[PDB]
Amino acid sequence: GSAVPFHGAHQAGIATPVQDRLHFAAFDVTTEDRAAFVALLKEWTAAARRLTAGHAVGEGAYGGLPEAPPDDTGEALGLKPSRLTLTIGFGPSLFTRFGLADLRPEALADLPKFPGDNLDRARSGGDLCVQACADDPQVAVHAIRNLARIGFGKVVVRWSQLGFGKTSSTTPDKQTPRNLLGFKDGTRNIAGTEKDRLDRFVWAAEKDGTPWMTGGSYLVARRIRMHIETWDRASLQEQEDVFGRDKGEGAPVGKAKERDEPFLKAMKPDAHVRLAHPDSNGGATLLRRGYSFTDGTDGLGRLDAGLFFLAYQRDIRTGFVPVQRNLATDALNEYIQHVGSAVFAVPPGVRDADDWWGSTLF
Amino acid sequence: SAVPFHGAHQAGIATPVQDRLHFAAFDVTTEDRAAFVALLKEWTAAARRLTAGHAVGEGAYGGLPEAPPDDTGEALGLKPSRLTLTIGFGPSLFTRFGLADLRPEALADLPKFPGDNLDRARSGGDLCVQACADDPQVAVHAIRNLARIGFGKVVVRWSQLGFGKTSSTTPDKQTPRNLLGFKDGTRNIAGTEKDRLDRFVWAAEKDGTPWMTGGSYLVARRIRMHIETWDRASLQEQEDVFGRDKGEGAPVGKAKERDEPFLKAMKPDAHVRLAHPDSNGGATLLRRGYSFTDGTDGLGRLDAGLFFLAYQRDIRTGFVPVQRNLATDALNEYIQHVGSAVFAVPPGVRDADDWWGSTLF
Ligand code: HEM
Ligand code: HEM
Repeated sequence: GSAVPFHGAHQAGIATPVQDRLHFAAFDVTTEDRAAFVALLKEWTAAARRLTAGHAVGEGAYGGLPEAPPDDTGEALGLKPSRLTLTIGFGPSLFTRFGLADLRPEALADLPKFPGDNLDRARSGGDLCVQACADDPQVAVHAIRNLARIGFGKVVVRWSQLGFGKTSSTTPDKQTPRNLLGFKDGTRNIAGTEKDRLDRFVWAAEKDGTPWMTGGSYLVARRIRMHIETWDRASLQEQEDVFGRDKGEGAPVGKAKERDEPFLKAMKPDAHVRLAHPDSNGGATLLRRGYSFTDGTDGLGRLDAGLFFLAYQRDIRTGFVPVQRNLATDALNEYIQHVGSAVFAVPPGVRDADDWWGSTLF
Repeated sequence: SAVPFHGAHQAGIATPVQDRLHFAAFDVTTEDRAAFVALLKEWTAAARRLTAGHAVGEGAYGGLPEAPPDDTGEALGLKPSRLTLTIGFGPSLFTRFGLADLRPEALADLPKFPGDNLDRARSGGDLCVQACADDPQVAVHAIRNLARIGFGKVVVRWSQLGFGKTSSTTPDKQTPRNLLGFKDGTRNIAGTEKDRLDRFVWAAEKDGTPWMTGGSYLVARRIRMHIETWDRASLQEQEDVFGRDKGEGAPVGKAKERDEPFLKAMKPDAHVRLAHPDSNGGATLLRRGYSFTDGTDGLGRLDAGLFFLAYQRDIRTGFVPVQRNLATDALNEYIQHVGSAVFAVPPGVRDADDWWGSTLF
């Protein structure tokens, strides 16, 4: 129920331990006024300082002038901060505005078309995004709602996604959660304490060639539908072959414990873990931080389930792209379909109370 | 950590309200009464396992490599999480299996109400399963596996996820707030008031339908909120709408949330004044609904609201009169009912040999 510090060299919500709930919103910008947008970024930062500490935005949720609408919408009154983090990112489309063209990072690469892609253009892209994570879904929703409210007339929500439960882990000392296929998801990830691996694989560095991004990261979001009818009639051996780990313990095939190291030669050549593993991709490593979702029925008598996949990396060209290219023959492809996509540059952290989101860009 | 599954009544009505909801309505595809009774028996056996935190059937793993696992496995390593599973029968069920003359008169069709905008695809249903738990994954795993067990005899018609309080961080003494920012539940039937339950919630034998004794009747309404419009309303407009202040939730003119309201100090069309039993001939409801947020719609607005669930001894003397009295509710400016269903919720599963629906079939 505690708070996660908001200030830092990096934004919270990446190496932070993975909270139970997600509310992710992508915003489109609707103002041409650079100064207006900078003022928005500063107002948003002030709101975020309150929200992550469990305080109401502005003058609060009541006790103001009767004839005026309250500053804070109020549905989080009395709740703890609940480990709320708020992480902002900038989409490639943003750099066509406010004369930012020359400032677009090289590592903010557009993704190529991948085989099997069925991307819904409505639930894709976006000028910027805010990832709200908390252990309380009301806390996460209240944050997105109030950021959207403050930005009325300068940004509009393009699409959003709620994740009802995590399918990732940055804390290998706690239980690994399971995705909706029933497998543990997050065993071999980067941990928030492996400072060296975060510097190597996650945080942009000055020498990478975009100085304002130093201390930030790059995010890939992929909305992935799961064919659960198909999966649920597959044999247990089939399910375990697809991944290369057994379902119960989550151990690599042939080994006894979840965290024993995989021996890749023992897995099928098209097993997911075998193809995604750093050793199969020249060392490419990702920080996965995704969440499961279900959005009702599919109108055909079935539950509609999926995984909202989020990966942070130092450079999209050396993280997500090579691994996803190596997944072209993945046995998992039979059971999933990518239906939404977006990339964002996640700027460095807000260094102190006089700093603000995006200060190093603007 | 767990809630007993067996009892005179089904759990999940008078038992403590859990943090999360997964509500599913199903349509029946088989015409074979025997096949359906077999399914109800299999479902009950699975519900016994699920509510105790165990996998269904032979388990999620460790069986024949060439067989699909009995349980889909995404709840392995989780606790029971106070999971309750409550099943109900819709009016349309009674057109099958020769049951037409066993439909309770208290399971009334709802009239059309002013301002209804009901999505047919998210309304109705032959039966429902209300899955409540503190962990949303436990709830979803339950619905997912019951649907799989029933495949070929039932399909999912519509599904709704919801959330209330988060108990790890919030005291249970504390009234949760709905997404309009107001405390919600102050004057409600509590699970501890056994005589109020008997008077207002549980069906009695003399009520006219013996197989329903110890059951109850459920109304579900998916109520969208116009969030962005609400949020532009002055603080005084918001408080006038309900008849309670926003910070403390006290009735107008009083000091404490639990002060009994003075109805004449509220505006004539204030929500509490129109919903209160004194304005409806004593009609009193057990509310057990959940907030929802499904995402944002095509115009960028927040798809959010209250998945309203009311239990009552008779729909004709519970939900209908009160909802009727809300025709002029000042709240109507900010909400819209977009889904609706009613169900007969049968009595409880008495012991290890009983099953869901035994008194009806
Ligand atoms: C529904 C989609 C997916 C599911 C269900 C899934 C599931 C899994 C599972 C069960 C594991 C083994 C446990 C672990 O170490 O985390 C795993 C590992 C991994 N997955 Fe996926 N995955 C999905 C999509 C992806 C995608 C799209 C990528 C990258 C483009 C990816 C990259 C990885 C990586 C890098 C590992 C770690 C392998 C290692 O280093 O040992 N996964 N995934
Ligand atoms: C989004 C829709 C609705 C919202 C936000 C809402 C909210 C509230 C609030 C804030 C209260 C005062 C606190 C409390 O006693 O719980 C209340 C009371 C109540 N509401 Fe609603 N309500 C909604 C719809 C309905 C409907 C559809 C019904 C019945 C058909 C209903 C029946 C009642 C009743 C019976 C009370 C208790 C009044 C009393 O005895 O003091 N509500 N509601």
